[PDB]
Amino acid sequence: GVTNPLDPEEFRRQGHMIIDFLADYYRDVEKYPVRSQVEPGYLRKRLPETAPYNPESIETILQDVTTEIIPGLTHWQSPNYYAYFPSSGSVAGFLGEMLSTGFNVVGFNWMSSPAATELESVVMDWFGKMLNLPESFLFSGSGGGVLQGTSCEAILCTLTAARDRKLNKIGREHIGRLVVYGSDQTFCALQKAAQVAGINPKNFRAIKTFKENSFGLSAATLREVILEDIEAGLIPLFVCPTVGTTSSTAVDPISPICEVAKEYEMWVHVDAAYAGSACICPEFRHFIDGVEEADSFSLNAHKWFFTTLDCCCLWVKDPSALVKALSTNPEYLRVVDYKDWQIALSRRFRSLKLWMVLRSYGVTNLRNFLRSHVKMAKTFEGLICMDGRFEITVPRTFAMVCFRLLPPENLVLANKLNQVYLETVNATGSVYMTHAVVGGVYMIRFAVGSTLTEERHVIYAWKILQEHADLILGKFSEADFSS
Amino acid sequence: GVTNPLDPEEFRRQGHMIIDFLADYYRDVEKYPVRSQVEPGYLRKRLPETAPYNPESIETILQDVTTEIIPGLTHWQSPNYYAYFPSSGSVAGFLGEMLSTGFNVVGFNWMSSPAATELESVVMDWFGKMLNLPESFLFSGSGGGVLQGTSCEAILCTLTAARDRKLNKIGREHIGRLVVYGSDQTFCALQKAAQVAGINPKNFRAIKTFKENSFGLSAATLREVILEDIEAGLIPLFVCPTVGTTSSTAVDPISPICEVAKEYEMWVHVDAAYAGSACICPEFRHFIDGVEEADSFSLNAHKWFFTTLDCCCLWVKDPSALVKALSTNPEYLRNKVVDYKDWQIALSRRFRSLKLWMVLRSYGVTNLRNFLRSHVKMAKTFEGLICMDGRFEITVPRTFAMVCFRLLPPENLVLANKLNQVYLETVNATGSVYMTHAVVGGVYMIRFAVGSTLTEERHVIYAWKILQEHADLILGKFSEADFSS
Ligand SMILES: N[C@@H](Cc1ccc(O)cc1)C(=O)O
Ligand SMILES: N[C@@H](Cc1ccc(O)cc1)C(=O)O
Repeated sequence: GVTNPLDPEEFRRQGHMIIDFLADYYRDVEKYPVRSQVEPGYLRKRLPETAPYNPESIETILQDVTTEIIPGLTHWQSPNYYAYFPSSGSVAGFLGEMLSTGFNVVGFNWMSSPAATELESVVMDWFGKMLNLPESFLFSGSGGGVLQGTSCEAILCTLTAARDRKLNKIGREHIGRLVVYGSDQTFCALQKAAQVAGINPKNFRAIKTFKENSFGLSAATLREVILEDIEAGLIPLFVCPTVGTTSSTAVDPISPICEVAKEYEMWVHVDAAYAGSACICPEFRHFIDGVEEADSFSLNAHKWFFTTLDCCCLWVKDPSALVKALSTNPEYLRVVDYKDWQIALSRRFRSLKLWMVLRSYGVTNLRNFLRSHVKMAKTFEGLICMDGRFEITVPRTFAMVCFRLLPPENLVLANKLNQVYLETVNATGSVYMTHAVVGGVYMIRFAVGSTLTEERHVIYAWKILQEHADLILGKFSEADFSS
Repeated sequence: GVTNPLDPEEFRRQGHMIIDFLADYYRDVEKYPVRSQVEPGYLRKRLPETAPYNPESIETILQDVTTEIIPGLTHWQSPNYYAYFPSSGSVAGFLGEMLSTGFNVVGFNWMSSPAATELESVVMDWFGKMLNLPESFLFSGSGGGVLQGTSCEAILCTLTAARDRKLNKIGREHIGRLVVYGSDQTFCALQKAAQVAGINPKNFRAIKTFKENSFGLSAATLREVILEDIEAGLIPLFVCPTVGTTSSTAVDPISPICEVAKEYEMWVHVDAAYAGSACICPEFRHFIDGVEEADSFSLNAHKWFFTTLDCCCLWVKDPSALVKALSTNPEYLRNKVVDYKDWQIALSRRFRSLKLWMVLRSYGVTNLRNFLRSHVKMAKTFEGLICMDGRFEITVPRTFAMVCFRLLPPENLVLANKLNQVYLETVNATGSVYMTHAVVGGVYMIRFAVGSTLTEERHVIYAWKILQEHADLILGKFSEADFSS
């Protein structure tokens, strides 16, 4: 008669069906154009206007996924995807999320699924020790780690925790004087968190950075601005040094910034969404030096640690600060109750993802995985240096190379050249790279990170970059880009 | 040599294993005690203290999943789970997340994956029309819909959009005078969202409700509280009526509340996290009557619509209000292709539209309506069995497939409350079933929320038998002195 929507046998049948469908995808992903080539509004035309009144077969659905959905995909998993930052996936991360989705438990509290809580605390100490974080950030010591969806939610949590920590001492009425600090290379995650958290929009600070420091935030520039804010009657609150900025993978010196922050009793959050995972390797651990003097530390494991979207790792020194701000139980009362550490009350069993990756691949292989990406970028950097028509614009730090083609006001012309050049490369569908404008210079970002990417794909990307370079420069006229 | 972590053939081999592992789980889930019986800290002792340097096999991990993880699970998907609101799943929903996790794209913007954005706008118009929402909430009309993770996240965005809308008019310095209104039955999503958004803690209102109104918020009482706040120099900002409260599944009258809210220029968010999905059935659509006069509306499709955790559906009349508060573009560019990150907190958006799309297609509106009807029928049957047993009592009117009841003794309330506390915990400890409680109007009452996808009528009858047998046991040896402490 009526089949249960969760029938075990029908679950097994369609389950194996989609597994093969996805294994075929990973096998054939190279045939698709990396950047989707559909036009805006294509999918509403091809789909009905209302939901069907009668059921449709999974076979019919999967066919529409092939003909209607896949064309509208920009293949983050394609081995020739070098845009933005890596959507790092793996087999282990996938299985952990399907076991999480199969169990389908709600981690509202410890009793709703004790394993959904304790396993998270264990793997966060695993991951933290691999990062060689101090004991002040671990359950082993006096700290604590929590898994969240994205970095912006994590930063929003530490921000409100820092906000409540100060306002509870000086009075809630001073919220309009709290100042959030960052560099002009910081992304929305900080400004967006400040907006949601009630910080006054005129009190967000994007401190200028200079080419002389590879656009890392200078603590000296930070102290000047803070003194300007204190003279204006403002209250310094929150500074977010970034290790591996989005634009050029810039690195803010954490230790000098913490020294400035403690003098003014400021919360320090280290934003390592992308590059943080590389600190598992001892030769990269120096990038988060000074994190021992910060209040929180966050990285997106889905950016460069194979878990698949999404899995943000937040380590804090004082979990009570989060609970004091995010819990809804009365203030006086304010086992681990993770729902008081983040925004989400209906937490997902996210620890299985990170638990599978750490066990399936182990520390030794995980270090070399990250090292292989950096080495492929270091090879791409070596190919650029050998072609006199190109230029490395900033120092490579983590597996991403920023470069630009050079022309044979001059900066304005060069920016237009690289914009047109890059767009013709992306329009082929063979590879995909995004750009950035740092210090007024238009530059191309090559972020090696996709799990399927091998050295042949990076060399293949270099050949296309050269062939289009031969194309635009061979017929170059500065009047074609002087508009 | 080392194999690529995303090798297609290894993905195929291990993927089929997990599917068989989960199918076996759904087949045998009844054998586990519903509420986990492990002690706190059991898992830190059974697992190593560091990560392994060398890889471990999927066969080794899966066995550890069986012996270490599953024992520490409270089986929301067990057919004998009637505790908190349902964790509604299905095959179609599971396959949606699997495809979403498989593709593993990031919906940062339209370009990052056009299908990840456009499919969301289409299915939200699908679900909205199923709910008979006015076109002001649809992309066909004036409004739009967005997919988020949880309702508290959706309520936070809706609240900040209401906050910025007001403060942009009168000034940012008045954030300390904005008041957020709810009932004593509203959930902490409203309170938690107020705290994060910068609302002063002393400006959160939990308006008292009464048994005379089944604990639904009275618009007359709301207006009284507003006048006191206005007379005290405060700004009313945001009222959040709830259809299907968490404790007694109470319902607030939307139409008279928006009438009060329109008088004082207040944002109205209709919170229907659990009961919202039931309104695709015409006989239940009356519960969200008056939503035409609210600003936003939210339900949890993972609570009662077979998507899987997580999937929150938020419709708004004015999406630009969300963009103005959540976008990071300068304020003069927000003041003018969908960009869904500007509708929520998360920038790195997940391909959540697949879940909802797979559920709507795989089952259809007709079968989806009947699915919810079967849960309500089973609950109403559970209600009938209780009325036929003179020892039990229905504490509040049942509205959406959840029944509230209590065991009666042969103040009396303190005794009856202690009886049901002992009665309930003795039943839950058996592991045969799991039901949570709530203290509404000073009365301790047991909650029977029928919602687990695998729950059939035989499980409901089985839970009634367990309740009757324990009722015979507790009352058979009853003494006032055993509960008067
Ligand atoms: N938000 C990132 C893009 C990104 C987000 C999430 C990812 O998993 C990967 C890449 C950026 O602007 O660069
Ligand atoms: N917040 C719910 C718990 C819950 C959350 C999500 C669900 O899908 C189900 C139940 C409660 O306290 O009752």
